[PDB]
Amino acid sequence: GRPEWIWLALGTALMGLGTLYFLVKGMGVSDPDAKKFYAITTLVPAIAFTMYLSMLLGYGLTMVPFGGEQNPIYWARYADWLFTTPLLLLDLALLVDADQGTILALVGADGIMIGTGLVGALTKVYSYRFVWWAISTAAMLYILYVLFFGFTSKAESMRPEVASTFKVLRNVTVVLWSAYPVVWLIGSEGAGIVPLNIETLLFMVLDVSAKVGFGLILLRSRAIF
Repeated sequence: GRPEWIWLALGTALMGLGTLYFLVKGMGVSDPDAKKFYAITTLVPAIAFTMYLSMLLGYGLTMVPFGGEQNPIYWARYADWLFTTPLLLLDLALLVDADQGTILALVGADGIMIGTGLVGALTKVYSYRFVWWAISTAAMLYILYVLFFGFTSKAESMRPEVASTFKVLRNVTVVLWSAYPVVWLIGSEGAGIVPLNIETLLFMVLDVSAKVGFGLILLRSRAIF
């Protein structure tokens, strides 16, 4: 009935298989530091899995009146990201052994980003929706600057395999995360230039790469030990 459901179903399966794979790999791991990475990384697709399912079944979908129409908004996305994007940042902060002050600034900045993004996704006045997008984006740029400049300087002083892995995860995070505000701006949450089935596909490729793909690079490395 909804042409995007195939992508919602496919995303649900990949988040599901992702969790299963990490669950397997994580069994037997005794190193306390490594447990921390496996716990975080497995929980991310597990959370994503339940939100993709709530979108597949219609629970995570709501109509917001703006622009004189009734626009569909998959609000479960934001429930997902609210909990998953901090965890993905905590994965990086552990890799470079970041200060608590830095981690707090990141988590808080990430909360603002997803928080204001949700407010924008739900704002009924069209113009204001973009005020919130700008604020959310400004939060995002702060994170990308901490990751790109702050954490890269800290990883340079650590073991080569850590720095090598961080540099890869960093580049993936920068490119992937920077795409989300663009999709929002052209998809249903913004100007509707892109149909919802394509928007759903794009977010699904992004969510998989940033989660499952992110986790495969980190857990395949010897840096977590």
